[PDB]
Amino acid sequence: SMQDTVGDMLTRIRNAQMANKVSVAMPSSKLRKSIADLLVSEGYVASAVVNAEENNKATLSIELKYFEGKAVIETIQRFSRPGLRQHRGKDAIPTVKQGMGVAIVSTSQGIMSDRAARAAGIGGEVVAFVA
Amino acid sequence: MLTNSDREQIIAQYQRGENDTGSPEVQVALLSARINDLQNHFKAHKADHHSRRGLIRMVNTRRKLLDYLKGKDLGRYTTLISQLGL
Amino acid sequence: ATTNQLIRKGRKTIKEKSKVPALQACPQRRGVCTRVYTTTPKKPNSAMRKVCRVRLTSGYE
RNA sequence: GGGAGAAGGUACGCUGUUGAUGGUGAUAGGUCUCCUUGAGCUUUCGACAGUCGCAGAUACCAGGCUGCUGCAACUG
RNA sequence: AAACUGAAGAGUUUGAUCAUGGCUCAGAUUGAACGCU
RNA sequence: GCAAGCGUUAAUCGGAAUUACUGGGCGUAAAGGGAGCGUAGGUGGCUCGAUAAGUCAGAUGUGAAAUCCCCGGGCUUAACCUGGGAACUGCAUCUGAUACUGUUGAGCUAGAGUAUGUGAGAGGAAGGUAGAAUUCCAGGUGUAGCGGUGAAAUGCGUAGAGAUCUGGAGGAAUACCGAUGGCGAAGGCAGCCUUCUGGCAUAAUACUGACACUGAGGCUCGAAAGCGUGGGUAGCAAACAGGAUUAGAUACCCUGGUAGUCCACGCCGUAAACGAUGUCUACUAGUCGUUGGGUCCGGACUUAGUGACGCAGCUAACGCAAUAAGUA
RNA sequence: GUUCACCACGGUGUGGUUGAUGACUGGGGUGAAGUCGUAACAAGGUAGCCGUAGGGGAACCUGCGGCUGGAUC
Repeated sequence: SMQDTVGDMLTRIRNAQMANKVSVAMPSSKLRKSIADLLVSEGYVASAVVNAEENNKATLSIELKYFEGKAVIETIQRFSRPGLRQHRGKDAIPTVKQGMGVAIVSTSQGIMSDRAARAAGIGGEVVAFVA
Repeated sequence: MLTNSDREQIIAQYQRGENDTGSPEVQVALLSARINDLQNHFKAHKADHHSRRGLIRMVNTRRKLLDYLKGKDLGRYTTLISQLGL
Repeated sequence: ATTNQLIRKGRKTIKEKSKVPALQACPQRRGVCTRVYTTTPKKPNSAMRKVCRVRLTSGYE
């Protein structure tokens, strides 16, 4: 079945932008919202709002962006998959596109960009590369 | 096979509440009765291989449910297999 | 070739044996000629090449 | 199933001490009876120590054993 | 102040092509041997 | 081109992403296990807590010296020597953080299951029976051919064949329906009927509450052929025999024909067991069929299968393309 | 000193593993202006291939089941 919730999230975004869809929706979660919130604040997606559904369920809707008719998120790949987790120190965070992209890092201070982790001098789980 | 009249009687004996019919105890009790009932069919038809694959499935399902109870509530497990003789 | 499959079996490359086993990893070996003959090469070309069969100090002939 | 007692090894007498154990059961305590204790007799196994001889299964008694191969399945 | 600098391919299967895939080569190294000097 | 050396051989790494961790592949180039169930193991939904093991950070101790690298200093330069650093990815012990993994308490329903009503089906096992047709046996009619082939011949027939009619025996398969139709995990499964029995599809409500996926070994099942024992034996037919064709013909064709094919119980465990495509998830233009449902108003929609096309994407190309060989 | 205990060498028997050799024998490969055929590639002149069984100087043939990686339809 589904065993990579984070990978499913990125795959939904990757396919939706490949299909030029206006928005992508999926069942919500705090981990999913935390990554989606970072994508908004990094400037890769327009917005991400959580709608509380019935039976204690929620839907996370993300509004995608396109620049000159091309998807803003050129590549969004998962680095720390469940079959092989990747934790890095403060000096071993791998950069994306020589600092242009974002390596989403899960630190003890929450989900944040790789440039933020180095500024805070903190490592964590490098969960994805988005460029 | 089990009829509706007796199938409802096993549920009424292993009830965890009001008309639940979904608890691990009632499911294992239903499978156990069904498995024992089919022992008569397979005694006369031992070459029946396509039906026997179905019997193994509920044997496998009953094992999964018993593993779940043993991990969930040990007392609910040791008591249940005492009644069912497993 | 998953991660779990690699930490169970693991990539095993194979080393090639020596193409000159008689030398026994030595640059040169001395030997005694037991036959000094001539022979013909393979298909494409023709000649009478000089060959000596020598018994080496390594026990190979 | 066997081959197989394959092959091949070690111990074995006597004396003293000592441990375990089966049987029978007198004397007692609670009627061809039952239960516990158990004297005497007896059984089968050990251990330790010493001792004599060339030799302890000491006499009589009591398998020799292996390798290849033909034949017939075998008991008869 | 610095220790933070690093990555080349070629030949060969075919009438020709692209791919696959082996073989070979150009580099560095040695407690070296041998040949000429 | 090197130069007091220069070549050759041996040897290691490289180039080789040619064992691919960084960093490869498996439709057809080598490569998906025949299919499934499942043990160890790997991995794993949502929400509120606890813990701090993993993870991260800090401090401390340690990580010998030499070597490597950096900044200098002495040999006339260099090799060499040398001072201080950096590094030695590590290990240990404390402290802090709690996003994720681990361990736990409680809760949730969206994955997975249960109860209840309908439905389709060559799903499986055991019995019974029906009608065509072939073969054989026995009679009636009848007479000179039948059969077979590209031609023939072997063969059958004047002891009466073949043809035709009427009876009887027996075995095997089930025309039409019949369908990129259906069911099954695969292998496979077609007359009709009864009995025992598995799964699936479907609307709604109720229930359990992550019970899940995959799975080394293991086990189960597993076409045909084949083997053992016991039955049966019509047709077909390995082997075998004969006739042809041919230079030959241990073949193709012809006439026969035994094992087998059938049944019961066991072995065997293999197939181009193929979609040459492991299983399970989620997402990604569309169009036209078709099977089993369901809900609406002859249409429309929605499901679970089964097909034909066709974007993006992928591919060496062929081609695949919601039943992916696309995106993970 | 004597004696007993432990013990090295050494001896005995019986197996296991493994190297070299061995009359003869099986397939594999290389080599020439060989002998016998022509099995495959075209529908290769009986479509080929897979599993299995029987047969045959030899490629191979035949039966049963399967596949298209079969042209002509």
